[PDB]
Parts: sequence; structure tokens; C-alpha cells
Amino acid sequence: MVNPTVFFDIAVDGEPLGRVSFELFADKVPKTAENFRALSTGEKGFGYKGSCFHRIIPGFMCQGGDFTRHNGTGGKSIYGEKFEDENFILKHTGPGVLTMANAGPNTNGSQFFISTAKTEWLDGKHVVFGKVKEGMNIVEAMERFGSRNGKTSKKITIADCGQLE
Repeated sequence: MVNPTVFFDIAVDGEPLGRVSFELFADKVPKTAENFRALSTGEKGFGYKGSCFHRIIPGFMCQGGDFTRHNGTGGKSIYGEKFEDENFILKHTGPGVLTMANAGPNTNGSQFFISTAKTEWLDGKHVVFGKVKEGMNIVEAMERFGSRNGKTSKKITIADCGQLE
């Protein structure tokens, strides 16, 4: 029962940037971790491969996971259109946290943030379920393509993704 590792290979206007890998805390948040894991492998028939990071705010976060509408209005979980907040055990302690985006209580879908700063105001409202394990430098390099209002100056995509172990 070791925690799963997934990877994203990132591209910038189609040109390879690098690989980010993520530990998912399936010991502490198993339902939320499993959703992200299975969206990363595509094993249910849908998932993250080919989808974009639509909102990047330097000094705050990168946001992705909307594989249906590419702009923050879509996505879905492996459990249905939304699922519940599992728990709030883990906190937003610094850069490199993986945490679920939502639109109110019990509205988790497929969208997520990768933090690039400590974001403690999110504690108890957004479920933390993983952390960057390798390639934080590649998250930093993404962040450069963001802007204050979140629009990206180039298209930042998940060119490939899957499970490493």
C-alpha cells in the first residue's frame, strides 16, 4: 500500500517543456486520490491527456483539469459530475501542493490547483490530496507563461500523462 505516483509531460505551444510527477496521498484521501489517478491514466475512457492549464497566476497557482471545456467551466469526476469533500486533514503548506478546485461545498470534479506559494486561506475549503515529487522546476518554468489575470501567453498542455508506480 504505497502511494501512487503519476506524471504529466507538459508542452508549451506543442513544444516539450518537461515532466512533473506527483505523489497522491491515497492513504489519507483515497477517494480523491483515486479520481486524479484514474483521470491521469485515462483508464475509465476520459481524462487529462491533451487538456490545458487554462489559468496560471504567478506567485499563486497553476490551474488545470477542465478536459471538457478548456476554460474552467467543465470537467467531471470518475464518480459523476461532482463528489463530496472527503476530508481536510492536509493543509496548504507551501509550493507544490495539489489541491482540488471547486465552486462550493461538495462540488469536486476534475479541476485542480498546483500551488506555487503558501495558500493557507484555502485550508478547510479545498481538499489537498497530493504534492509535486519531481519537476517542481518545470512548474516554475510554467508559471512564467501566466499573468496577473491568469491568462496564459502560450498554450500549456498535458501532452502525456500516466502512472509511474
